Amino acid sequence: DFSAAVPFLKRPSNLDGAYIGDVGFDPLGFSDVFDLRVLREAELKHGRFAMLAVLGFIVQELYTFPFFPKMAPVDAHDYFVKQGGGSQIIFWISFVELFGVVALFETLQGKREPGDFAFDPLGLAKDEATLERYRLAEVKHARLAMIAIGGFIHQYWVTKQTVLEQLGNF
Amino acid sequence: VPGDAGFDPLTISAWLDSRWLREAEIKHCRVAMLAAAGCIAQDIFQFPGAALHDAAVKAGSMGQMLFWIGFVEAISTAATIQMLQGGRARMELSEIKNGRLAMIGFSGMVHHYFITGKGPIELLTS
Amino acid sequence: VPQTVAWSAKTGAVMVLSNILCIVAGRYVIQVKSGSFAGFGLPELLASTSLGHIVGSGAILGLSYVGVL
Amino acid sequence: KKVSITVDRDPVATSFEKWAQPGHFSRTLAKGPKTTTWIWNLHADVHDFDSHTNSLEDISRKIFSAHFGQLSIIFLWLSGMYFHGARFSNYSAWLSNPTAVKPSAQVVWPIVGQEVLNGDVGGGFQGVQVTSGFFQIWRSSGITSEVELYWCALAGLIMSGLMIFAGWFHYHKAAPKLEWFQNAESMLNHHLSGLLGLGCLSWAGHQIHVSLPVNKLLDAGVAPQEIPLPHEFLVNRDLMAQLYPSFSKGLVPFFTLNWSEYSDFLTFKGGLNPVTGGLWLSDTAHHHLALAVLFIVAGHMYRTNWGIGHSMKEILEAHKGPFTGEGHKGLYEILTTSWHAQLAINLAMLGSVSIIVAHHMYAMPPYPYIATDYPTQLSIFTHHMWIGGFCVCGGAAHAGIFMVRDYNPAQNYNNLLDRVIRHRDAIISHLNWICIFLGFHSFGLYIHNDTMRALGRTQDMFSDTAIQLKPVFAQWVQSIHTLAPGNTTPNALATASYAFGGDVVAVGNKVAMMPISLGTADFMVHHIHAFTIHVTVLILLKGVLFSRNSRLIPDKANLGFRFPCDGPGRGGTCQSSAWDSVFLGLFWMYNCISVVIFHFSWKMQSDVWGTVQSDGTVTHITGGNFAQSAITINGWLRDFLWAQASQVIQSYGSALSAYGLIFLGAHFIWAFSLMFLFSGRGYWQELIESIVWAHNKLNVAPAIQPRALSITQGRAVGLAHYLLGGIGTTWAFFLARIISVG
Amino acid sequence: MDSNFLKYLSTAPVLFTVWLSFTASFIIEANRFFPDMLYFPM
Ligand code: CLA
Ligand code: CLA
Ligand code: CLA
Ligand code: CLA
Ligand code: CLA
Ligand code: KC2
Ligand SMILES: CC1=C(C#C/C(C)=C/C=C/C(C)=C/C=C/C=C(C)/C=C/C=C(\C)C#CC2=C(C)C[C@@H](O)CC2(C)C)C(C)(C)C[C@H](O)C1
Ligand SMILES: CC1=C(C/C=C(\C)CCC[C@H](C)CCC[C@H](C)CCCC(C)C)C(=O)c2ccccc2C1=O
Repeated sequence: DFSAAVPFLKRPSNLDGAYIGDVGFDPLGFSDVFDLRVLREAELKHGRFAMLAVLGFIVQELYTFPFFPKMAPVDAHDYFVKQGGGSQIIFWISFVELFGVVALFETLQGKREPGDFAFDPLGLAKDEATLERYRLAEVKHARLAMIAIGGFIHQYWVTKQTVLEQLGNF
Repeated sequence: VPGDAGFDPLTISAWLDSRWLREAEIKHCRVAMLAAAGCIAQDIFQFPGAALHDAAVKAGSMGQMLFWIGFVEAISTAATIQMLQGGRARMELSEIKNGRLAMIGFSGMVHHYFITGKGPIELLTS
Repeated sequence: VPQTVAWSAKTGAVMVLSNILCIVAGRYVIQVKSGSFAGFGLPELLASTSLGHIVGSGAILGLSYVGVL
Repeated sequence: KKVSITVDRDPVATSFEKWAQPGHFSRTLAKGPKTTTWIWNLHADVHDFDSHTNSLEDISRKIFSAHFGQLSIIFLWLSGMYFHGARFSNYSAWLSNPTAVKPSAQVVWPIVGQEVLNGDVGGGFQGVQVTSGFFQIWRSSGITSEVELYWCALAGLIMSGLMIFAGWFHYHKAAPKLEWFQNAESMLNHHLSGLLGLGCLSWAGHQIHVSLPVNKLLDAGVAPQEIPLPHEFLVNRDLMAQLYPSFSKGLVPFFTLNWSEYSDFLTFKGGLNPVTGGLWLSDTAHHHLALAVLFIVAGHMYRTNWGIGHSMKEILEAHKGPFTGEGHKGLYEILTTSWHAQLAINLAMLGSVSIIVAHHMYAMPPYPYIATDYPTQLSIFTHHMWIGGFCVCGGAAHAGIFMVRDYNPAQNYNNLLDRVIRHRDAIISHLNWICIFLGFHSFGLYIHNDTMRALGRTQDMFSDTAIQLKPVFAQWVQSIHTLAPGNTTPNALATASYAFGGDVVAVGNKVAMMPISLGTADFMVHHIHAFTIHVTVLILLKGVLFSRNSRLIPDKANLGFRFPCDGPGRGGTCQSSAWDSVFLGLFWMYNCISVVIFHFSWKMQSDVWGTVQSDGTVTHITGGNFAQSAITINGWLRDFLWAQASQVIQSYGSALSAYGLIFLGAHFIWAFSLMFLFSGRGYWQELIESIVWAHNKLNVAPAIQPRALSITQGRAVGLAHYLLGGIGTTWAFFLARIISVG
Repeated sequence: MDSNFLKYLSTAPVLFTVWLSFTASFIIEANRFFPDMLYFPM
C-alpha cells in the first residue's frame, strides 16, 4: 500500500479515507501515535482562525472603522493590548472555547463530528452532496490559509509593506 | 542490481544493508551529475543578477536552498526507513554509470579549481 | 610546548608502519574473528587500522617530542 | 548480531481506570483500606516494582519509563532556572559588574509584608539573592543577554516534553524486551562513547567556538551588548583569528597531527585567570577535548556484534587467585539480573563523585567570578556534600535489598560474595576495633584539650604552640604539588590549585584562592573525618553482611529487608533488619557531613576568604582563629557556632529574615522528630483508643480505623524530620552568615 | 468528561490539595484587599 499524495511513501494505516481531505500525507506518523479526531478538530480550528485572519489582514488595509485609529494590522496588536480591546476579544473567544471543551468530549464519545458546531444560519448546504463538496473545500481552504497566514506576517517582517501594497509594488 | 560489476574488494556489502548502500550510491550519483553539469553550464552562462559558496551564503541563496532541500530530505527519511523495514532497466544502468562518472569528474573539477583557480572548461580553453 | 612538525613523508612513514604492525598483530591477537587470507574481514581491518592510527599518532607525537621526528 | 532491538508493541493500554483505583499495583493494597495503615502502605511500596511483579521484563520496562519521567522533571527544573534568570533576574546588570552586583533571580509578591525579602541586591533590582551559581555558569557559557536565556528556557521545555513523551511511548506503545535491557557491553559502549564522549566533544566545540571568544572579549573589558553574536564567530573565521590567530590555519593542523599549532586555545596553563579568579577556559576546552578522546576510545573495549572486544564475563571469571576461591565468577549474572545490585554500585559511585565535585570546585574554581562569590562557593560545596552522603547511604540500602532478595547461594558458591559472608565476623570486629581506636585518638584529643585549657595548662595541649601533631604527609603532598609546575608537570605554567601553595589570587580585592595551610587543628579534624567515615561504613556494612542471618536471628532473610524486630525474646531484637542499619547509618552520615561542612566553613573564613588590603596583607573573615580555637570543643562552640550565629539571629526585619525564620523552624522540626524517635507505637495506639472513644460518643468515628504508625514508619518519620531539621538549621545558618559577611 | 478521570479527581489527596489551595487562596486575597486586620472593626 502506498499513499496517494506521495507515491514513494506508504499509506499511514490510520489514514484510510475515513476523514475528508485524506491523501495519505503523514510522514512523521503522528496519526498512528495520537487520536485522529483531536487532530482533525485542531486542523479545522487552526484553519478557521487562519482563513479569518488572512481576510482580516487584507480588509483592515482596505477599510478600517473610524473610531479606532488606523494602524498597520501586524502592529495593531500592541495598541489593542494596552487599550483593553484585545483583552475583550480574548475573553469572548475563551468563553466560546469553554463550550468547545465540552464539544471535544462529545467528539471523543462519538456524539459529534470532529469540527461540527452545527453552524448553518444561511442554510447554504441544501443536501448531503453540496455539504460534501463544502467539507472538502473547507479542508483545502483551511490548509492553504494556514500556509498563507505567516506568508505575509513573515513578509511584513522582512519588508515593511502592507500585503496589498506589497503585492502591487516591486 | 543495476551497476553490478562484482566490485567489492573490501566486501562492504556483507556488513551493511544493500538497500541503504544502493540508495546512498544513487543519491550520490544524482547529486554529482547535477553538480558537474552545473559547473560546466555556469561557466557557459550566468543567471541574471547572479569559492562561490561564500558569495552565495553572503547572498543568502544557500540558506533558503538548505531549508527546501532539508524539507525534501526529512520527507525522504521516512521513505528510506520504510525501505529498510521492508529498456527501462537500461535507463537505470545509464543513470548509475553516468552518476559514477560524475562522482569522479566533479571531484576532479573542484580539485582542479584548488590548483589553478579556474573553471574546468575555461581552464582547457586558456 | 612539545614540538610538532608539519606533515612530511616521514610522518606518513611512521603512520604506515604502525598501521601494518597493528594489522599483523590483529591477525595474531584478535581472539574472536593464508595468514591474512583466513577470516579477515572489514571489522578486523577497521579495528587494526583504528589501533594503527592510535599507536601511530602517539608514536608521531612522541618522536616529535624527543627529536627523532 | 545477537545484540538487537526487540520491542513489544502496545503492551499497556493508556487508560484512566487504574488512576481511579489507588493501590492497583499490589495484591494486598488493591482490595481497599480497612485501617489507616493502608494509606501509608500505599505510598511506601509504590516504586518497589520488584515487590509487585515477578517478571524481570515488566520491572525493567517500569524502570525505563520512570527514568524518562525523572528526566522530564529535571528538564522542567532547568527550564525554570533559565526562565527565572531571563525574566526575574538582574543577570544583565551582573554581567557589567560581577564584583558589585549580587546575583538574584527570585522575586516575591507583596502579601503579608513578605516583600521585605526583596532586598537590594544591586543593579537597580530587588529580589532574593540566589546562590546556585547559575549566573557564573551562564557567563562561562557566553550568554550575555536575557534573550538567549529565553531560548535556553524554551529548549528545556521542549526537552521536558520529549522526555515525558518518551516515557509514555516506551511503556505504553513500544516497550523493549528483557533481552534488550540485558546488553551490558552495548550499554557501556554507548554510554562511554556516545553519552560521555560525544557529550564532552560537543561541549568542547561550544567552548572553543562560543565560550572562548565571548569570554576573551568580556575579560578584555568589552561591554556585553558590544560583543558579536556567537554565530559571527562561527562564520567570520577572520574575526575568530583576531582573538586566536591559530584559527588562521583551520583544521589542517588537526588532521596532519601538527597539534602544537592549536596552543592559542588549547593550553595547559593551570592556576587561575587573574581577571575572573576562575580556571582558564582554554584549559577547560583542552580538558574536555582530551576527556572526549579517551571516553570514545574506552567505549570500544566491549564486544557487541562484531568479534572485536572484550566479554565482561570472561574478564571477571579470569581474575581469581589463591586467596579468593573462584574469584569474580557469577558477578556478571548478578549485575545483569538484579537492578538493586546495579543501583547499589551506581549510587555509591555517584555519591562519591559528588563529594569529589565538592572538593574540586572550591579548590579549582571553574567558573568566572565564582571564587569571590562566597555564598555560592559555600552553597555548592555544602549542597554537593549532602547529595554525596545521601547517595552513599542509598548504595548500602540497595546492597542490603539485593542480599535479602536477589541473592541466591546456589549461583554464588565459593566466589567473592560467599567468602565475604563467610568471614563477616572478622570484618565487623576489625572495623569495630578501628572505630573505637579512632574515636578515642581523635575526639579524645579534643577532650584532652578542653580539660587542659580549662585547668590552666596550655603547655599540655595538642596544639601548634604546645605538643604538636603536625600533618607532615599532607604538608609534603602540598610541597610536591607546588613544585610540580616545570618539574614533574614540566609544560604546566602554574599549579593545579593555589590551595597547595603559591600566590594569593585576588579579584575585586577579595581572595579567590590562596594556600590552605595545615596545622594541628587540621590533623585533628581530618582524623575526626576518618573516624566518622569509618563508623558510617561500620553500620552500613554490618547491615549488608548480616542482612540474611545472624547468630541472633538465623533466618533473617525470611523476615525481609524491612522488618521492625523479631520479638522481645533473645533479650530483644529491636532494629535487627538491614533497613535499620540504613536508618542508623543515615544518622552517622549526617554527623560526618555536618562536621565536614563546618570544617570547610570555618577554615575558609578563618584562613582563606577575606579582603586584600594595600601591601598585599589579607584580612580574613574571622581573622585566623581556626588555628588556636579549632583544637577544643569550646572553641567550636564559642568561636564557630556562637560567633557566627549572630547573623541568623539578628536577621529579623531585613532581607535575611527568611533565614532567621527557617533557622527557628528547622530547630522546631528537628526537636519534633525526637517525639517519633524516642517513642513507641504501643503508647500511641492506646492514646488513639481514647480519642476513638470520644468520636464513637458523638457518632463520628471514621470507617478507616485510625492506627498508630507502624514501628518502621515511626522510625522513618523520626529520621526524615531529624535530617530535615538539622540540615535546615545549617542551611539557614550558612546562608545568612555568608550572605552578610561574604 | 471521562468518569474515571473524575473518579481520580475525587480521590482524597487531590481534593485535599485543591480544597486547601482554594482555602489558602481566599485567605491570601482577603489579606490583599483588606490587610492588617488585627481586630474585628467595631
Ligand atoms: C520547576 C521549578 C520552578 C520553581 C520552584 C518555581 C517557583 C516559582 N515561580 Mg516559576 N516558573 C517555572 C519553574 C519554576 N518556578 C517555569 C518552568 C516557568 C515557565 C513557564 C516559570 C514561570 C514563572 C512565572 C511567569 C512566574 C513564576 C513565579 C514563581 C514563584 C511563585 C509561583 C506561584 O506561587 O504560583 C502559584 C500559582 C498557582 C496557579 C497555584 C497553583 C497551586 C496548585 C493547587 C498546585 C497543585 C499541583 C497539582 C495538585 C498537581 C497534581 C495535578 C492534579 C491533576 C492532581 C515561585 C518562586 C512567579 C514569580 O516569580 O513572580 C514574581 C511568576 O510570576 N514562575
Ligand atoms: C549514543 C547513545 C546513547 C546515549 C546518548 C544514551 C543516553 C542516556 N541513556 Mg542510554 N542506552 C543506549 C544508548 C545511549 N544512551 C543503548 C544503546 C541502550 C541499550 C543497551 C541504552 C539503555 C538505557 C537504559 C536502560 C537507560 C538509559 C538511560 C540513559 C540516560 C541516562 C541519564 C542521563 O545521563 O541522561 C541525562 C543526560 C542527557 C544528555 C539527557 C539527554 C537526552 C537525550 C536522549 C540524549 C541524546 C540526544 C541526541 C542523541 C543528541 C542530538 C545532538 C544534536 C543536537 C546534534 C541518557 C539519556 C537511563 C535513562 O534515564 O533512561 C531514560 C536508563 O535507565 N539508557
Ligand atoms: C548541486 C547542484 C547545484 C548547486 C548547489 C548550485 C548552487 C548554486 N548555483 Mg549552480 N547550477 C546547477 C546546480 C547547482 N547550482 C545546475 C544543475 C545548473 C544548470 C541549470 C546551474 C547553473 C547555474 C548558473 C547559470 C548560475 C548558478 C548559480 C548558483 C548559485 C545561486 C543559486 C541559483 O540560482 O542556482 C539556480 C540553479 C538552478 C535553478 C538549477 C537547478 C537544477 C536542479 C535540477 C533543480 C532541482 C530542484 C528540484 C525541485 C528538486 C527535486 C527533488 C527530487 C526529490 C526530485 C548557487 C551557489 C548562480 C550563481 O550565483 O553563480 C554566479 C548562477 O549564475 N548555477
Ligand atoms: C538532587 C540532585 C542535585 C541537585 C539539585 C543539584 C544542583 C546543582 N548542581 Mg549538582 N550534582 C549532583 C546532584 C545535584 N546537583 C550530583 C549527583 C553530581 C555528581 C555527578 C553533581 C555534580 C555537579 C557539577 C559538576 C556541577 C553541579 C552544579 C549544580 C548547580 C547548577 C545546576 C546546573 O545547571 O547544572 C549545571 C552543571 C554543569 C554546567 C556542569 C556539570 C558537569 C558534570 C561533570 C556533568 C556530568 C554528567 C554525567 C552524565 C554524570 C555522570 C556521573 C558519573 C558518576 C558517571 C546546582 C546547585 C554546577 C555548579 O556547581 O554550578 C555552580 C556544576 O558545575 N552539579
Ligand atoms: C537513584 C536513587 C534511588 C532510587 C531509584 C531508589 C529506589 C528505591 N528505594 Mg532507595 N534510597 C536512595 C536512593 C534511591 N532509592 C537513597 C539516596 C537512600 C538513602 C536515604 C535510599 C534509602 C532507601 C531505603 C532505606 C529504602 C529504599 C527503598 C527504595 C524502593 C522504594 C521506593 C518507594 O516506594 O518510596 C516511595 C517514596 C516516598 C515515600 C517519598 C517520601 C520520602 C521522604 C521522607 C520525602 C522527601 C522529603 C523532601 C525531599 C523534603 C520535604 C520538604 C519539607 C520542608 C516539607 C525503591 C526501589 C525502600 C525499599 O523497601 O526498597 C525495596 C527502603 O526501604 N531506599
Ligand atoms: C584528487 C581529485 C582529482 C580527480 C578525481 C581528478 C580526475 C581527473 C580526470 C578524470 C576523469 C582527468 C581527465 C583529469 C585531468 C587532469 N588533472 Mg585532474 N583530477 C583530480 C585532482 C587533480 C590535481 C590535484 C591535479 C590534477 C591535474 C590534472 C592534469 C594535468 C595537468 C598538469 O599536469 O599540470 C589533467 C589532464 C593537475 C592540475 O590540476 O593541473 C592543472 C594536478 O596537480 N587533477 N583529472
Ligand atoms: C460556515 C457558515 C457561514 C460562514 C462563514 C465565513 C466567515 C466564511 C469565510 C471563509 C474564508 C475567509 C475563507 C478564506 C480562505 C483564504 C485562503 C484559502 C487564503 C488564500 C491566500 C493565498 C492562497 C495567498 C497568498 C499570498 C502571500 C502569503 C502573501 C502575498 O505577498 C502574496 C499572496 C497574496 C499571493 C455562514 C455564516 C455564511 C452560514 C453558513 O450556513 C455556515
Ligand atoms: C506521634 C507518634 C505517632 C502518632 C502519629 C500520627 C498518628 C501522625 C499524625 C498524622 C495526622 C493524622 C495528619 C497530620 C499530618 C501533618 C499535618 C503533615 C503530614 C505530611 C505528610 C504526612 C504528607 C505514632 O504512631 C508513633 C509510632 C511509633 C513511634 C513513635 C510514634 C509517635 O511519636
